[PDB]
Amino acid sequence: MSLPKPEDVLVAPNFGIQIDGVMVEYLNSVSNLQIEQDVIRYQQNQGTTGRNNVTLMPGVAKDGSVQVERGMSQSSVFTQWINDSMAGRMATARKNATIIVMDYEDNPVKRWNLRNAWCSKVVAGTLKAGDTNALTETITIVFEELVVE
Amino acid sequence: MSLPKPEDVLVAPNFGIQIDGVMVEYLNSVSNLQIEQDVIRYQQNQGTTGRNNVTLMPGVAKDGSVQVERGMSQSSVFTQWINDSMAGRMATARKNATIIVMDYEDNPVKRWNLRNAWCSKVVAGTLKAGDTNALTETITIVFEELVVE
Amino acid sequence: GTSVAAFVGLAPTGPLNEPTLVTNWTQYVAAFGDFTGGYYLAHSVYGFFNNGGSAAYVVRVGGSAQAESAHPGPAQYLGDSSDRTGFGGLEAIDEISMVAVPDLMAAYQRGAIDLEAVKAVQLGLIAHCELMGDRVAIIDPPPNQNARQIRVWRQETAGYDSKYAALYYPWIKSFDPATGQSRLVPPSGHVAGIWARNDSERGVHKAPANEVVRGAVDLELQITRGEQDLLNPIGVNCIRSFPGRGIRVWGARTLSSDPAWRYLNIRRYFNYLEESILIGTQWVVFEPNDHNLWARIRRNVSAFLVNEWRNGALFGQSPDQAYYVKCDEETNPPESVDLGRVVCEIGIAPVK
Amino acid sequence: GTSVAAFVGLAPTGPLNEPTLVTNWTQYVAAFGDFTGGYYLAHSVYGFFNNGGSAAYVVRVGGSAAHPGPAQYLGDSSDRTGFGGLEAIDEISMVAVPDLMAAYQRGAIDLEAVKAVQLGLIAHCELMGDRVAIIDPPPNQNARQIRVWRQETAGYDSKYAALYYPWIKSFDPATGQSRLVPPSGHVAGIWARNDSERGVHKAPANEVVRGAVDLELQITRGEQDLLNPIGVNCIRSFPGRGIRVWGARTLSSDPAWRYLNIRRYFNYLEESILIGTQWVVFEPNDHNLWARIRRNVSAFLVNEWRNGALFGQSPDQAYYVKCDEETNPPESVDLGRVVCEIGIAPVKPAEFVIFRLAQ
Amino acid sequence: GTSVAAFVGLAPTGPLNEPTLVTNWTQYVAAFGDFTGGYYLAHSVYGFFNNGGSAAYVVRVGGSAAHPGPAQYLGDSSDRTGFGGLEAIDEISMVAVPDLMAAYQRGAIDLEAVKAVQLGLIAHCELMGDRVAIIDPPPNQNARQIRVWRQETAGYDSKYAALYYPWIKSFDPATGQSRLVPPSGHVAGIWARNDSERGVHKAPANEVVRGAVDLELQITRGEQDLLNPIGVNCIRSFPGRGIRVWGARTLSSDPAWRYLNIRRYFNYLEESILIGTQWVVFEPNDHNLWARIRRNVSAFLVNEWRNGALFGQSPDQAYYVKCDEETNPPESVDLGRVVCEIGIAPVKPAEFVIFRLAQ
Amino acid sequence: MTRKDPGSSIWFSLAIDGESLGYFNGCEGLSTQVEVEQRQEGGNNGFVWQLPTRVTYSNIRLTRPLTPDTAKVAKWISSVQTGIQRPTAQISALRADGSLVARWGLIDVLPVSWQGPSLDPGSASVANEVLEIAHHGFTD
Repeated sequence: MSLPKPEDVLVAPNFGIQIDGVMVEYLNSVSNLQIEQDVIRYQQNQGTTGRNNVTLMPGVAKDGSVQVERGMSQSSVFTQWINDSMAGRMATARKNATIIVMDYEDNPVKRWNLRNAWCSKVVAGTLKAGDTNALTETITIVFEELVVE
Repeated sequence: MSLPKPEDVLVAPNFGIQIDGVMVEYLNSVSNLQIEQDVIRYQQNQGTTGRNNVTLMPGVAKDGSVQVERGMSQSSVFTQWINDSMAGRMATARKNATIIVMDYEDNPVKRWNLRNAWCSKVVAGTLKAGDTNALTETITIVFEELVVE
Repeated sequence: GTSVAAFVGLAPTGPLNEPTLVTNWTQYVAAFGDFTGGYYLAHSVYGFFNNGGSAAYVVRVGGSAQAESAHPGPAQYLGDSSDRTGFGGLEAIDEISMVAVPDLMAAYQRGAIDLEAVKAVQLGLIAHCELMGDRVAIIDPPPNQNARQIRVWRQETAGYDSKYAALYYPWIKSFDPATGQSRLVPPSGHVAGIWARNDSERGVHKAPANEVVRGAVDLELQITRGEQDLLNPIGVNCIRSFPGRGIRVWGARTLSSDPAWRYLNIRRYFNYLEESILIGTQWVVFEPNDHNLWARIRRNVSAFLVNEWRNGALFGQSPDQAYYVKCDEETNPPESVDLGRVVCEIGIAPVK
Repeated sequence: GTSVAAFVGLAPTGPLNEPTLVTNWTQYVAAFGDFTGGYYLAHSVYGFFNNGGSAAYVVRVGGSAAHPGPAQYLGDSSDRTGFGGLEAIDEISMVAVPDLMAAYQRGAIDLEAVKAVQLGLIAHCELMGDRVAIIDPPPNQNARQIRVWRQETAGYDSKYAALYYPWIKSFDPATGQSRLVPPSGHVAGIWARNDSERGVHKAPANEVVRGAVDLELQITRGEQDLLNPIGVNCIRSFPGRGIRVWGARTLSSDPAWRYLNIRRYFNYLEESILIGTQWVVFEPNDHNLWARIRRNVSAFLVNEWRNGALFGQSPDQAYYVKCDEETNPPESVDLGRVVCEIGIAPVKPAEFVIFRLAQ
Repeated sequence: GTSVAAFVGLAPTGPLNEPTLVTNWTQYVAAFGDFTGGYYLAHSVYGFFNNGGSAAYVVRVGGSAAHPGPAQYLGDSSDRTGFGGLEAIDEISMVAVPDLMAAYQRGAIDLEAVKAVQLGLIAHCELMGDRVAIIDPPPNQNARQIRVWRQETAGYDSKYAALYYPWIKSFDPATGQSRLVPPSGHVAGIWARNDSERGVHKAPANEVVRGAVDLELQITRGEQDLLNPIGVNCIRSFPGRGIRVWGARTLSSDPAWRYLNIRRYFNYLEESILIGTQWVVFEPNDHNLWARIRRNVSAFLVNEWRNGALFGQSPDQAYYVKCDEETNPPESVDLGRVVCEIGIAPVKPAEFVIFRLAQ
Repeated sequence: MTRKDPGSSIWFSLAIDGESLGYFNGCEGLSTQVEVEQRQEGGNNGFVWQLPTRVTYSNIRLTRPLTPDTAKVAKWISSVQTGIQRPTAQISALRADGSLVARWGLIDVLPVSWQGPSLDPGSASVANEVLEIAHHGFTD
C-alpha cells in the first residue's frame, strides 16, 4: 500500500478461528466464490437460434479450502475438531472462521470472512524413513455459506 | 516440542501390530480422517435459494495404508497375514494396530490407534535384472473404523 | 428454553426467600402442595404449565395458615440490604424474560395493603425490571373495574409509563379439578404461559397476543369493541371472548408512552436480541483490544443477524436495510481503547 | 518447567513440616491423606490437578490431622515451619495458603491474627520477586462485608497478591457430600492451564472452573462494579455456560500494576532471563562480556515478539535493551554488569459496550 | 495525505477560533455540536463524510451558538479568527466557507458585505496557491438573478474559484425535518472521492451527490447554456438516475485555465514535487546538486504518464524538464536552483451530439 | 434457533417389538394415502369436485443383513397356522447427535413377504433379507 503499484506477497497468511491457532501454517490453497450458469436457447420470431441466454444461480458453497498446519506437534487441536463432527455435537463444531491477509508489511488489508467451518478431513504426510521435509497435517475445511468480502 | 515450532521431522515411524515386527519398515503411506458432507438446498420465504446446508455423514473409514516393508527377507508374517485372510479365521486376522510417530529425539509423542486391521494386499516390486533400489513388499491395510487420536 | 418465567407471592412456605426452579407441575406440587390456603401462586403456576410454559423460578415469600406491606407479604424484598434474598435475589439469576407478582393482589381483596402500597410495590418491580434490562414486567390490574375506572386508574392513579411493562385488564375465572371450584384469578401466569408458547413456535419474532387462553373457563366482563379503541391507545390490553374462537388475548401494546417502543412485539424482540448477543459476545477479559477484536466482533454479530433476516424476522428486501454493523476507528478512538471498545447495530421489526 | 504452585496445610500422614514436596495427584495420596477430616489442603490440591497443571509443592504444618496462628507458618532461618522453609527452592512461581482459614472456622485463631499470616506471607513472597501470592477472604460474607473487610481491616495494598471473593462448593468423595472450600487451589489450577494453553501473557480470566458444582454467593453486575475498582476478583456462574473466573486484578493501588497478567508476565520474563544468563562464577571479569549478555537477551525477546505477546509494529518499539558502557561505569568493584530492560506489556480490556438502535 | 478540506462556521461547543482542527465524524460530535441551531456548518461536513473523503479542517468562529461581517472571518497576522489563522497549515488542499450565508439570511450582514469575505478568501487562497476556493451563491435565486449577480455585482474573475448554483434540500436528523443548505460541504466531498477513485486528473463531475434527498430549483438544458459559458457549475437531477454535479468549471476569464480539473491537477503536480525536493537547508550549495532535482522530477512524472493521465504517445511530448546551466546562470547568489516544468493536460470534453436518419 | 436441527437420512433407529426380531437396518415406503372420490358436476365446467374418502396405510419393506437370528422371522411368518401375534413397531429418524427428530410407531404389524438373500458367486456384497410389514395405523 506504501507504493503506487502494490500487489501483495504470498508471505502473509494468518487466521483467527474460535479453535486455537498454531505457530507456523505453510499453506491454504483453495478460495473460490463460484456461481454456475444456464443455457437458454431462446427464439425470437425471424428465425435465428438466438444468443445463448444465461442467468443467475446460487452461490454454491462447499469450497473447502485445504489448510496445511506444517507439523503435527503435540497440539492435537485439529484432531479434536474432527472427532467432534464425527460424533455430532454440532453446537461446538459449526465454527465461524476468518482468513487474514497482510501487506508487504505485516498489517491486515483484506479478510476472507467465512461463514461456517467444518474441518471434514485430516490427512497426514507420508512417513518416509529417510526423506528431509517435515510432516504436514493437512486440513480440509468445508463451508455452508460461501466466503464474504 | 523442544522449541516453538520444531514440528515433526518425518524420520520417526514404527508400527505396533500384534503380528511380529520388522527391522526396517522403510515407508508408511497416506492415513486419513475421512468424512465427506451432505447437501440440502433450503430456501426461505424471501425467495433466495439460500445457503446450501451441509449436515454430516458417517466416518467412511476403509482407510488404506500402503505400509512398505523394504526387503522381502525370510520374514513371511506379511504373507502369512493375507494367506490367513484368504481362507478366513478372523480369530487371528482381525488384529488391531498402532502407528507410532516419534519426537525429534526418538520418543513417542503421538499414536494413531487403528480399530481393525486386515492386510488385504501384498504386492512385490519389479524384478529388473540390472536395476537397483532393492525389493519392496508393499502392504495395504484396511480398517473397519477410522483411526483414533 | 430461553423463555423462563419467574413470579413470586404467597404460598405454603417451602424454601422461603430463595429462587428455586420448577420444570414440571409434578415438581411444583412436590415443593409447596396444592392450592391450600387460597393463595394465587398455585393457580398462576398451574395455568402457566397447562398453557404452554417450559420452566419457572418461584419464591415462596408467604406461608400457609402475618403482616402485609412493601417488605413483608406478597411484595418486594430488597434482600435485607444484601439484595440476594427474595425479590432482589432475582437480580442474581439473569435468566428471566418476564416477571409477575400475582399473589400481591390477594392482599387488596383479603387484607389491608390498601392501594398506595400497590402503586409503590409494582413501581419497585418496574424499576428493578428496567434495571436488569432483559426482563419485561407483567402487571396485574385492579379487580372488578367495569369500563371507565381502570381507564382513569391507569392514567391518573398509578401512571407507570415504562418500556418494560404490559397490562391485561379483565381477570380470568379458572376452575380446579382438585377443588371443583372456579376462583377469579389474576390475568397473569396464564398470559405469561402464552408468551412461552408463542416464542417457541410462532417465533419470539411475533407478539404472542392472538391465542386461546387454555385453562380458562370464563371472564368477569365481556369487553365489547365499543370501548376497545377507547382503551388500546392508552396502552392497556384486553382479554375478550369471541363467538366460536374461545377466550383469546387481544392487545400487543406496552405501557410506554414513547411511540417507538409502544409495541410489545418490538420490545420482546430486542430483549431476545440482546440476550443472544450477550451469550454470543464473550472473552470479556480476553486479552488485548488490538485490531483483531474489532473485526472479529463485527463478523460474528453480522453472521448472526444475516441468518436472522433470512428467517423473515427482520424487515427488508435485501440484507442491507436489515442492519448496519460498524466497529471501526470511527467508533473506538484511542481514548476509549484505554478502557474498552464499543460497537453499533440496528434491527428493524414489523407489526400489525 | 511450568507454573509451580505451593500450598500449606494439615495433612494426615507423610513427611513432617520441615521438608517440601513435588508430588502429583496419586503420588499425593501415597504420601498424604485422602480428604480425611475437614482439612482444606486435600480439597485444594485435588482441583489443582483436576483443573490442569502439575508440579504442586505441598508443605505440612502444625497439627498434621494445632492452633498455628503465626507460629506454625514462619520459621525464617530455621528453614522449617512454613514460608521460612519455602525460600530454599526457586522453582516456585506462585504460592497459596489454604486451610489456614479452616483453623479460623474451628476457632482458637481469631480474625485479627489471621492477617498476621497473610501479610507475613506477602512480605515473604515479595522478598524474592518471582512469586505471586494468592489470598482468600473469610467465608460467610456479603457484598458490603468484603468491601469493609478489605479496605479498612486488611488493606494490604501489595503488588504481588490477588483476591477471589466468593467461595466454592466443591465435592468430597470420601463422605459423598459437598463442602465449602476456599478457591485458592482451584484458582491456582487455572493459572497453570492459561499459561500453558494460550501463553502466560493472556490474563487468566474467563476460563471454566472445573470440579466446582455450585457456588456460594452469586455476584451481579450491579455489585461487582463496586469490587473491581478496589481490586478483588469475582467468581460467578453464567447461565448457558459454566462457572468462570472474572476480573483478574491485583490489590496494589499503583496504576502501573493494576492488571494481574502484567505482574504474571513480568515474572515470566524474569525467570526466562535468569536461566539464560548464568555467568555468575565471574571468570571473564571483562568489559567485552556484555556482547553476549546483550545478544542472548534481545535474541530471546525478539522471538517472543514474533509470537505477538508484546506490543509494537516492529521490534524497535517492542522492547529496549541496553547493556553497553553507558550503563556500565568504570566500577572497579566486582559489582556485576548492569543491564537495562523493558517489555511494553499489552493493556487488556474488560468492558464490552454495544449500541443498539431501531431505524 | 488526501484532499484535506477546510471549513469555517459557528459550532456550539468546542475550541474557539484560535486553533484549526483535524476531524472525523465521530470526533466532530465529541468536539462540537450535532446540528443544533440553523448553523449550516454541521450540515456541510456531515455530507462531506457521507460523500467520501476524510481529513476535514474545521474552524470555529465567534458566536458559537455574533454579526461576523468581514471581521470575524479574517485575522491576518493574529493567526486567529478564520482565514488569517489558516495559513499555518500547508496540508490543506481546498477551502470552503459554509454558514457564512446563514448570517446573511438571518440579517445584520447585508449583501454588499458578503462579497468582502469571498473576495478576501480569494486573495487568501491565492496567497499560497496549493488550494482551491469554493463559493456558494445567494439562495432562492432564479436563472436570471444568478447571471446578473455573478456578472454585475460579484464579477470575481479569479482562477482558484468554483461556483455551484442551486442549493440542496438536505436532512437534519436532530429535528426530523429537511433543510436548505449551501452545497459547499457536499461538493467538497465529491472532490475527495473523485481523486481517490478515478485519479485527480479526471474532473469531479457526473458523480452522485450522496445524502441530498431533493434539490431547490431544477436546471434545464435551456438555461444552463447561458450559465456554462460564464463559468458557473450546476447541480441537477436526472430521472432514471441520481443527482449529479454538472459542468465542473472555474470562474476565471483566462481561456488557458477554463476547465476546473487542470487547476485541480496542477495543484496535485505542484504539491507532489514539493514533498520530493526538500533540500532547502542549502548545505550542498553546489552546481552539480541540481542534477538530482532533474532526475527526481522526471522519474516521478514519467510514472504519471504510464498512468495515462498525461497526453502524449511517449514520455516525450508529455512533460518538459530542464535544469541545465542556462536556466541556472552564475548569479553567485543563493536564490537557489530553477526548474522549468510543464505537463500537457488532457483537453476535457463537455458536449455530446448524436446524428440520426431514416433510410 | 441454534443454527436449527435439520433432518437427515442416515442416522435412524428401526425396531420391531414382540418376537425376537430385533433391530433392522433399512426402511422404505412408509406412507399414508387417502382415496379421494372425483365427482364431476355437470352444469359447471372448470373442475372436478374433490371429496375425501377414508385413509389407507401402505406396506413397509424392512431390510437387514442376514444374521443367524433370521430363524425367528421364519418362525414368526410360519406361525399363521397356529395363531399369529401383532407386536408394535417403531420407525424413528435421528440426527448424528442421537437426538430425536420424528418418531413413528406402527400400531399393529403383520408379515406379508420375506424376500431372502440373493446368493451370487460373482457379486461382492452382503446378503440383505427383506421383511415386508403390513400396517394398522400410526401411534400417538
